[PDB]
Amino acid sequence: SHMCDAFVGTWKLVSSENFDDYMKEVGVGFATRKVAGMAKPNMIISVNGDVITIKSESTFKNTEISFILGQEFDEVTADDRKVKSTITLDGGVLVHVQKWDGKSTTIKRKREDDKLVVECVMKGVTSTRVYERA
Ligand SMILES: Clc1ccc2nc(N3CCCCC3)c(-c3nnn[nH]3)c(-c3ccccc3)c2c1
Repeated sequence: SHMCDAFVGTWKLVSSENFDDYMKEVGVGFATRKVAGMAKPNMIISVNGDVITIKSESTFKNTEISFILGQEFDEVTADDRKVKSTITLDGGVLVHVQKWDGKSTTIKRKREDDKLVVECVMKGVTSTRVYERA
């Protein structure tokens, strides 16, 4: 009931920092990094009962995940990794862990002022992506 109210909406990328390095750390190859790094995706978040859906729509790739908090699921990432993901709420932050091939990355989505701030970490490399209402 009302868990993710402040996340619901259509969010357009307005700034990105260190995403190319993050992608390199994750194992994305050169051509994909270049093309993905140009894109300005829309992240569309909705809730129906306990089910949260997060879609990303872009010129490069479109992605979609639906999930229940705390319940592991299969995910195909934009770079075509086949991962096992779990998303929880921790102190009002959506925390998304992706596991594949013995590796792990954590993605946090936070509401800060009128923005949605997304921090992606792979080992020592952190990237920040800022999205505003579309
Ligand atoms: Cl190659 C590659 C590798 C990993 C990626 N992870 C992303 N996420 C950042 C937002 C939180 C979830 C993770 C995103 C993304 N999704 N929505 N906005 N950026 C992309 C991506 C998708 C479409 C167009 C450009 C970039 C992406 C691309």
